[PDB]
Amino acid sequence: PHIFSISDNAYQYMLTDRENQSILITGESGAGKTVNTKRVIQYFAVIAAIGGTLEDQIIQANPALEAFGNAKTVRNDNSSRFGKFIRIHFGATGKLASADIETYLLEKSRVIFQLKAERDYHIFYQILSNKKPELLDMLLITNNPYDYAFISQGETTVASIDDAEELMATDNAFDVLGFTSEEKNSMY
Amino acid sequence: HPRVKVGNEYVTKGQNVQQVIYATGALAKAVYERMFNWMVTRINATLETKQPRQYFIGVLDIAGFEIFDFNSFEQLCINFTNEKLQQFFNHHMFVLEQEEYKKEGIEWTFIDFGMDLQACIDLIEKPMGIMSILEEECMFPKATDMTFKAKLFDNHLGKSANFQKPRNIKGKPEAHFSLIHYAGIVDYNIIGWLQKNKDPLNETVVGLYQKSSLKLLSTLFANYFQTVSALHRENLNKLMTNLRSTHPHFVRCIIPNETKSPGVMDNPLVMHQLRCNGVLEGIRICRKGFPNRILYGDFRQRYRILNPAAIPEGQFIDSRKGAEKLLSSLDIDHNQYKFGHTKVFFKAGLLGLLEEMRDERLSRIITRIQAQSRGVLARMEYKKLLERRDSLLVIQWNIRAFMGVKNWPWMKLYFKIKPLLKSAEREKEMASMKEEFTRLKEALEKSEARRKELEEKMVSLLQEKNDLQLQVQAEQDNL
Amino acid sequence: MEYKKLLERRDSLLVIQWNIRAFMGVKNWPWMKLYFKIKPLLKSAEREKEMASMKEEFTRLKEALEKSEARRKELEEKMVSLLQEKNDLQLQVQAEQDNL
Amino acid sequence: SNVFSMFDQTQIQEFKEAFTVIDQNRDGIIDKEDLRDTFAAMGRLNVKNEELDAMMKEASGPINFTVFLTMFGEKLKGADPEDVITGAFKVLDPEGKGTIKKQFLEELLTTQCDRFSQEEIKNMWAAFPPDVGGNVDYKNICYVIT
Amino acid sequence: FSMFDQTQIQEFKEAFTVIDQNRDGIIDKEDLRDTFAAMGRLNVKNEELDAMMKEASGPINFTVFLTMFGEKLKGADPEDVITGAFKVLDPEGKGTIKKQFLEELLTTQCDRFSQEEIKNMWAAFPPDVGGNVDYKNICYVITH
Amino acid sequence: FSKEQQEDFKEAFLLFDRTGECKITLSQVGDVLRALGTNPTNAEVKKVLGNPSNEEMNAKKIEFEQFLPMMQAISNNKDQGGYEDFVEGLRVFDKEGNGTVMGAELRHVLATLGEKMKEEEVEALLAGQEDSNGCINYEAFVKHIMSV
Ligand SMILES: Nc1ncnc2c1ncn2[C@@H]1O[C@H](COP(=O)(O)OP(=O)(O)O)[C@@H](O)[C@H]1O
Ligand SMILES: CC(C)n1c(=O)cc(N[C@@H](C)c2ccccc2)[nH]c1=O
Ligand SMILES: [Mg+2]
Ligand SMILES: [Mg+2]
Ligand SMILES: [Mg+2]
Repeated sequence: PHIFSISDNAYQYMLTDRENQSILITGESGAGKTVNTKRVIQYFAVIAAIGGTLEDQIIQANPALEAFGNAKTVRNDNSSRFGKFIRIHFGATGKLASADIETYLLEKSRVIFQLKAERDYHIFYQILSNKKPELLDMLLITNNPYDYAFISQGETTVASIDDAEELMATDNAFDVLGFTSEEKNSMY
Repeated sequence: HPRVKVGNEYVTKGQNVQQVIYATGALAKAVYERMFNWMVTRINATLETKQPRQYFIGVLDIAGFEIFDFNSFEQLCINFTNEKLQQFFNHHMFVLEQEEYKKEGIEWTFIDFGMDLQACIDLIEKPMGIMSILEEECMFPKATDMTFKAKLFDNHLGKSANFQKPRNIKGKPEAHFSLIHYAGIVDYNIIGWLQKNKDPLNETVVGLYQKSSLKLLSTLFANYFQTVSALHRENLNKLMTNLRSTHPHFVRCIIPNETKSPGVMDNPLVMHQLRCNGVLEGIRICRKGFPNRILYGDFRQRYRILNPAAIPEGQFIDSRKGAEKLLSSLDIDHNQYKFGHTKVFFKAGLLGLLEEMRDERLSRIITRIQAQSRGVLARMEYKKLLERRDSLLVIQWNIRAFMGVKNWPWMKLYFKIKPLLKSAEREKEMASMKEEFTRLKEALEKSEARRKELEEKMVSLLQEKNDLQLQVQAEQDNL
Repeated sequence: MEYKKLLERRDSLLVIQWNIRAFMGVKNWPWMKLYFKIKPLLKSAEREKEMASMKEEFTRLKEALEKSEARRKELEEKMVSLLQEKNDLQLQVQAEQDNL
Repeated sequence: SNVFSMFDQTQIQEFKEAFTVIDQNRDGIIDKEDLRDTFAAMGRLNVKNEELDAMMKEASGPINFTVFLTMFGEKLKGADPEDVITGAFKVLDPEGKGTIKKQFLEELLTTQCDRFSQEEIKNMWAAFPPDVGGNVDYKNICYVIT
Repeated sequence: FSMFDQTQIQEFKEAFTVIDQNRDGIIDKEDLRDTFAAMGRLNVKNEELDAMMKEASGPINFTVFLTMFGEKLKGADPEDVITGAFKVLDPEGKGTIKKQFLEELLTTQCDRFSQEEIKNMWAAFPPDVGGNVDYKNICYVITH
Repeated sequence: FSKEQQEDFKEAFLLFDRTGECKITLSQVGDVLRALGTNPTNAEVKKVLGNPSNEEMNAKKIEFEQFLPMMQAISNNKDQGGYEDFVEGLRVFDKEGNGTVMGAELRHVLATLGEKMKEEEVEALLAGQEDSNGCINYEAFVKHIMSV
């Protein structure tokens, strides 16, 4: 038993019945739905990798949306705050063809308000806690998170996240997804 | 001083310090949320290698269930959106699968697993649900969170099995309600919800955003009844309608323990999760039911290989009657299969046994066939390596000729005169003539084929597009 | 813009002047003056006429074929996108019935 | 210098056939009596001593095979413009009429290109007498250049 | 003669008949002087022109011309087949492989010649930014 | 300027002179110096000439050797405006603030309000540069006209 067995089963029923399939990852928060999704996507990515631009893009489409989507909560250090549905499209020859990300609602309220023991969205602190001064000064923001009232309330340092690298990761996720530098800078 | 319209002229209203703070919050939220949805729309604008599509596999992670000590509008949205996905599990495994058995006329008795929560999704989704209230209430400029709380309690208390009054044992009884989403309690704080649902933006300020020098901020606000509740709802209803056109496999991820202690596994939390995910019922129905069915035409043709004397080629064979003879010939336990109108039915023991017998019978025949295919693949590829070796050989020979010629003093005649001479005048002419005529023939036939087929397909789809467009017009009229 | 357009156009006019100057240069009497102007020569006039006629046909069709191939691709791309839109619209009519 | 024109342009080695395969002796050279078949190649004119003056002016007679071929390579230089000329005419007038007046361009190039004298303007007027249409046909000109 | 394609034989006949500038039927020093001055450039003033006669002193006919070129033609093959062979050799069929792949394979698979001649040609251009062996240019530089 | 600069300046006059060697265009020469060097206000050209008559502007042709110093003098008037200086200009005509200028009032401004311009040039300079709504991306128009 493994999640990779379910992904292979869905690819087999696809090729045999000639019908669309789905893999419906579910549970409580903190169980692994985002990582299992990243693994199912890794399944199709590496399967098409032995037999790539879309292959990589579908994997990175999770963490780039996570860094904006997601905030450390009391229930998980990396709990996402938006619903996502992916379609992975395959051609007749069974190779990877296209993908389609539909997202249902971002927790927009979090951007200005956090309870004790929970962060604002990770993009905020990882731009503040920064290895790159240029991001810190182009925003002309202070390196200390605490003075900005809306993000600073709640809790802003976490036991398990290297925000310097999570910033590096989100930067790389937009690099591979091909967001232009002007778009990436404008959204920061 | 936001500008509001009164007739054709705009009037100016002075804002309070608290309400300008709230408006700056709303501007921060709506710029963030639009920036996120635009980032998704740009992801969906890449992720497209423009290749023709025939099958998709939809992978869903639509929320973690969550309890915090403080839950708000999106903690309702996230818990609800998962709630629908688990009710989809209930419907697919226990309704959709079990109804098919009775429809096919199998001697099967429908068993009620009792796993249903459709009352609580209807509690949210229905035009009388919580999200329906928050959308009907947020239109009124004179609405307030406290009356929203009154009407919200009045409509559901004593009318929904999942809606109950809160206890507020930990205090804070200012304005609370609790909703028992599938995986347990979640308590909610009603404060601020209406402003969050409407998200009213100061129209002068967004009009200035539209007017911004920053191309993104204009693109975000270009083209700024349709509340956040309603838009989310319609996306999630699209989700289920898009998903019912797929064959689903479910994955139940279980949290073991609160404290992140790895390798530790708290039995009460995991077992309660298996209880709420209804997994033991999925075991019961997979063991008792029939996990796999194949169309008579597809399987008779696929596994006739098990006994070609039962299904001889050329001779007429009925798929149902042939399937009856073949399966009787396998000598398997006759209680492990059933006959449907258009699908054959197998237990999991028989399915697995037929699967393996098909794999072995195919292995004995097709491995011989594959041995021949490996024969032809290796032979042809290594012949290509022999041809590429031969080309390498004539390359190194001509390179040796090339050195022999340029070091040769006579090369002055050889190099310059032959481009001038008749061979470059005529052999190149013949080469271009045959190249052009061959490309002419192939390009002409391929383009005519494609156009003739594709124009009639396009017009057929465009007519269907206009018919459904008229249907949409009828919808927009009724709405 | 005016300056550059005038210079390039007058330079082309200088090429046109070289063309006519060349003809007066050619109004000298060589053996070729008789044979080139009138058409009796087989390989030079006839085979170049074959080169020009065949190339004329090939290149005209080359254009037609490349633009046609593109137009067929464009329709394919339109049918692929319409196929997605027709399926999403089929789902959307069920969604709209739910709106009703 | 003069031998380089034969090397720069192309479609000229083919003209050597207009020597090689129109020669009456098929031996390799223009003899002092090839005029006998030039009169037949034209058809409407006959023997004249001026053809001998041609044979003496254009060539030294049978001494060197290449001097005939390089004389034709000397004439070759004209072939370069047709690549540019079509564009030059489209940029001159893109609408299509191309009604460039004869006495208009006759006074244009004198002002635009170099200083044309009486023998040069004699050659320019002889190049195209003003037709009753009053415009130089760009197509007739290109076919003339052809 | 069976080794030669008749095209090259006729081309050798065309070259031999055009090279005999004085209708000599044979080649001499003065013919070489006019050939180099007309075909080449004034830089041919070097004594090396006298060394060219040392290679084949005395009159030589088309038969010996063909036999001398034929033995000199060892390792040479008709261009049309070499074009086809190069198009088959390329995996992509269009001249875009990198030099390091081809030089490693040619030296490994057969006939370990000196590496330096193939390396100097293929590294005459940087293989990381210009490694594309556009074989038409290679075959023509060998010949045309 | 370099001695090789004046030669290529000279042949501009040599193409524009329709005379075989006594013309340079008193009415059109300053207009061409914009292309070879920097561009002045025409009034400054008139001030270096010393305010001649309009009939002089239509009938007179001047002598080139006296004009070589004029090349430098017309080049001399520094404090020409920069990119930001120009881009803040058309914003005062922009009554929207978003970065577009409607061509119905843009051509009006360029024709009616500043120095005189030959109107056909005003028609053809913006031709092809418009958008479908009938406006101009003037920060592009300025970075167009400053560069090329
Ligand atoms: N199977 C697993 N292997 C490794 N880490 C896991 C696994 N499941 C969950 N985690 C960890 O638990 C946290 C939550 O995982 P995630 O996939 O984000 O689930 P959720 O989205 O429900 O929070 C992360 O820190 C992740 O590394
Ligand atoms: C109706 C549903 C539960 N179902 C089946 O009951 C059987 C399916 N497929 C058969 C044909 C199969 C068996 C083994 C490998 C591939 C496909 N698909 C299915 O989707
Ligand atoms: Mg998650
Ligand atoms: Mg003769
Ligand atoms: Mg000799």
